[PDB]
Amino acid sequence: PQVQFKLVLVGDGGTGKTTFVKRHLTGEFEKKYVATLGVEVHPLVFHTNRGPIKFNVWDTAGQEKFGGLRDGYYIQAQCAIIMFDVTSRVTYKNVPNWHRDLVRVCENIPIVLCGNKVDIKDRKVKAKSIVRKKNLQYYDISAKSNYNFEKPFLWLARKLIGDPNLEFVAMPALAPPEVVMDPALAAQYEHDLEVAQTTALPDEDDDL
Amino acid sequence: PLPDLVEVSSGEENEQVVFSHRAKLYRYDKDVGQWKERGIGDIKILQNYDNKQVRIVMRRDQVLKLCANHRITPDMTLQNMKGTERVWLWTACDFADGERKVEHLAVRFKLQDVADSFKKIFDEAKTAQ
Ligand SMILES: Nc1nc2c(ncn2[C@@H]2O[C@H](COP(=O)(O)OP(=O)(O)NP(=O)(O)O)[C@@H](O)[C@H]2O)c(=O)[nH]1
Ligand SMILES: [Mg+2]
Repeated sequence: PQVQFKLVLVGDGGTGKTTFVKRHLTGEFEKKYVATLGVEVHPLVFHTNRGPIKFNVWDTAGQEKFGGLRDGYYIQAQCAIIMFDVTSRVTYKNVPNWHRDLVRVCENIPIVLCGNKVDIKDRKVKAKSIVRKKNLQYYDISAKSNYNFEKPFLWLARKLIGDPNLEFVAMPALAPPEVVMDPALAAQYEHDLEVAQTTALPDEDDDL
Repeated sequence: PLPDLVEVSSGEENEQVVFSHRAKLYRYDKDVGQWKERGIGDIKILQNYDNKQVRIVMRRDQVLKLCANHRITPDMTLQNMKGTERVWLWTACDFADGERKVEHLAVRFKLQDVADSFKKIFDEAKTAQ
């Protein structure tokens, strides 16, 4: 039996909750804001030096009209992440409300507060005005630059397991099979690659 | 209760690293017709000592998860992206997600001599098999 943990992800719209989870899932960076409806549950597995641990992330909706049954999604939650946008003070002003709603249901669960979009230079919320609970923890993160994007899961893992020296470790890379295709199907993928070669890469004009 | 410690086996113990450098990997999504960022980390060309077989392996920074694990065959070739430089495209049968997925991949390098070095080692190793 594997070790699982229910993690609820809350925060205002456009803060980057879904972008963050997708980054962890596929390594992609979603540029569009596609508002989450109700909740979406995504499993995240991390390999640690104390074995693999799975996070069942309940990605909740931040807009009230799309909220569905939010407070119900917190039931039986074992940890949580609250996110906001450091370029938007309103998203930080509502952090105490998200924290309140969470504790009302889950009481003393470990929670991580994440100030996202620190890659944007016109920062309005400074980390000094945040920094102190034992179950609270703060990280600057950036889903776009990946800055500290592993720390919320690493800290939560350490707390839930009770091991301050828990480390993420390299994922085993088992020997891959060589796949042989008929020259016909190889050509069909060679054509598809040609078509793809006409579309540009998403970060072509970023800092890089 | 959790195993007090777990020894990690990379699966690369019987292989030689003939290339290793930091890079950015992209994967094309046929459904939406876009390239998507796939990972950032050290992309590695590995050759097995005994059977001389070659594969590409890549793990992502910080999370340390795989974003590439696929064999290189003598038939495979690296294409250039017309409008972009220091970037190599190729098609592979990847198992990073523990499943066979045919994927059109692109790798981006900061420096040209690293890209040229990656093309050189790619073509040497695939034929040496
Ligand atoms: N510059 C920058 N943009 C980011 C960053 N993280 C996310 N974004 C962008 O900000 C938006 C966040 O969208 P999304 O994650 O869908 O919002 P959400 O937090 O899930 N909101 P909701 O609760 O409505 O579903 C997207 O446009 C995404 O590209 C970041 O670190 N930097
Ligand atoms: Mg969302």
